[PDB]
Amino acid sequence: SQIPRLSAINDLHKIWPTVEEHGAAIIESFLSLDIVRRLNEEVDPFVKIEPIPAAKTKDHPNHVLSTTTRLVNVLAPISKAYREDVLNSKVLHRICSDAFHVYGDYWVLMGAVMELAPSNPAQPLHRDMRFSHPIVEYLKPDAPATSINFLVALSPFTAENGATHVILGSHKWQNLSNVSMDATVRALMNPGDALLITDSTIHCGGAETTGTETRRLLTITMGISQLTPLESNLAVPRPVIESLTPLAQRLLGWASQRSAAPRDIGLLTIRGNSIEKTMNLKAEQPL
Ligand SMILES: CN1C(=O)c2ccccc2NC(=O)/C1=C/c1ccc(C(F)(F)F)cc1
Ligand SMILES: [Fe+3]
Repeated sequence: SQIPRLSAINDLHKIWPTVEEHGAAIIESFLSLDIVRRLNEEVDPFVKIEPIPAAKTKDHPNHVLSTTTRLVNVLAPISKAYREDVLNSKVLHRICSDAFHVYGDYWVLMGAVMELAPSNPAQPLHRDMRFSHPIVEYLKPDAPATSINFLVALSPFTAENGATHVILGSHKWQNLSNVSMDATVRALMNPGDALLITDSTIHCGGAETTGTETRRLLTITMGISQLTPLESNLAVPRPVIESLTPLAQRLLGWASQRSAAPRDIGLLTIRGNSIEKTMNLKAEQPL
């Protein structure tokens, strides 16, 4: 039983409902080839200069990812295609709003570009958020998902190069006795395609068996504004922040946030007013 494939043009309303039911879905043409081209162009350097996840020069090292992994967050100042294009995506926001309406506003927990080197071993099956948000394990089982992950293929995802393994229906599992690699299906995709999984879906990156292929992805974690992001955008230049849209500014934490409570008092407010009003932050300016 393979992962459902969907359209970013025709079947838009069916995407969240699918993930909801299966835990995963592939969105073909999630990003256009032109956008994926510029994204790669722009992040290429940073991917090569990034050190090991657990580098010694880091005060917040990551001991979970492997040495063959390279990750780059805080992509707003690096890429114009991310901050203008991806962040304002109508396919993304439709899915996000459909998924997180019960809770309210959402934002970006992380937007990272990940490049796996050749001979990169498979990861162990895991659920996201368990190394940053321990509170996600104390949620009831029927609680609607608090975060969803968009893994966008920046290059081909194949069986030889390590295409993601997913266990379907695993987001509705409490008992992890059936966790095994045999129960998984693959996510084959071309550049621009996106696998969409929730925070409770058991998945993993596969093994790179060729020795020559480099696999790259753009991973965007979206979550409710009630949870703290993994990455901070506090040091992003104001000129860059002021060149964004309001929606892009609020996704990055440069805005106040609301919740779905009927008489919501807000998040990140300053004596009744917004972050944006208080600092008189403009939008859509040039850089
Ligand atoms: C700790 N971790 C991340 O670092 C991470 C990396 C990129 C984007 C989101 C993200 N948040 C997570 O939940 C996460 C899961 C996770 C990653 C790798 C392995 C490995 F071990 F397998 F490698 C296991 C578990
Ligand atoms: Fe993961």
